[PDB]
Amino acid sequence: TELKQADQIRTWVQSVLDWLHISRVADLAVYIGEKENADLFIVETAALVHDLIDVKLPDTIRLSVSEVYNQLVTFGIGKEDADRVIHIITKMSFRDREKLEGEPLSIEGKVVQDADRLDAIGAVGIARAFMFAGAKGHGLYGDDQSAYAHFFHKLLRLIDMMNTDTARELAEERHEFMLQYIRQLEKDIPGID
Amino acid sequence: MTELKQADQIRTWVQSVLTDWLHISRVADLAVYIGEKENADLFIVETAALVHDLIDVKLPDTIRLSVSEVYNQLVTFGIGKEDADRVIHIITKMSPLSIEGKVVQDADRLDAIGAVGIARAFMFAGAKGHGLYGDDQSAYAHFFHKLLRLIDMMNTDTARELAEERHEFMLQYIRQLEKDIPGIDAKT
Ligand code: NI
Ligand code: NI
Repeated sequence: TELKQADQIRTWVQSVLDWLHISRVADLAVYIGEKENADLFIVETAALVHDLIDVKLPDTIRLSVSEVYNQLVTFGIGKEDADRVIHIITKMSFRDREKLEGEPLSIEGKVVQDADRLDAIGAVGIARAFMFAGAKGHGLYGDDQSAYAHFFHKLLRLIDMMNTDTARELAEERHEFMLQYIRQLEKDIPGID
Repeated sequence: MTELKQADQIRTWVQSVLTDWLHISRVADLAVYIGEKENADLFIVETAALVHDLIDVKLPDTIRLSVSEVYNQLVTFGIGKEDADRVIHIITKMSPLSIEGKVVQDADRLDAIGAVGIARAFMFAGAKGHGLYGDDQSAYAHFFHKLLRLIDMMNTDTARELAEERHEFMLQYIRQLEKDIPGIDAKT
């Protein structure tokens, strides 16, 4: 029954969307949730739908909290599960959540937040940061909105904001690679700093 | 030196026209470096390096210049007609090739590989609505179709030696992505 529901939710979210990012985060959250003894169905479902309500979305695609909730109930998902998924997605998406350092999140929420931050670092994070700059018309370097300045202002600090022990061990290799990339960039572009 | 003043004059004009500049500035410095090693005419190398994008179809119509427009400005700035002709001949061929043009092309290709080349490919993908991976238009495909071939297309020995270390770092980056995104190669 749970393999059917997860498939229904995966289809529904794919048709709406970006998908590649969310699919990747869903898979990484289930891996961490396994090592962290989290409820795995909760972890996967919330990872698949947490972006659906995000404010950084146009009004044409952005669903409300009630709309997502009712869709889960219509898919057949139980009351305890629905509520817990809603708790995760609301606690991740209020303004300046970062002030509370993922402390109000349950173990399931923590795991979903960690996968999200892991997707923003290493080789994949480097890629996403530069795509974003290209999409928003920002520069490579030499500027406070540039992708280069985003490394020092945000991306290199993320390793110290992980919630779970497994996420912290997974971050070490990714963070190390960013430094090697920055190093290579600094000799590819003499005077970048 | 008259060469120094003339080059400064060109730099200020190009930077003024493009309001990207940062890319063209790197490529000019790298071209001068390669040219010095290869015994090419450095003034021609630097000047061709600075103006060749101005006529490239990439640039928007609100900024892009014709060949004669580039020619007229060079002559107005005091560059001789013999030098102006050589530069024009280089930048039209690029858009076979002389020693000076081979050096400039090599510098262009080098800015497309290594760390800076990884950055530039992903920026372009975001700009045109392309994905990270998944189809023939994505940044990942662009590595395998184009950017990893560039080291076989270097004209000079100097550039080739410089390409070695950049190409290898790029291969380490692909390796890192394959590790962090299991199944990246077959993903739709
Ligand atoms: Ni996200
Ligand atoms: Ni160029």
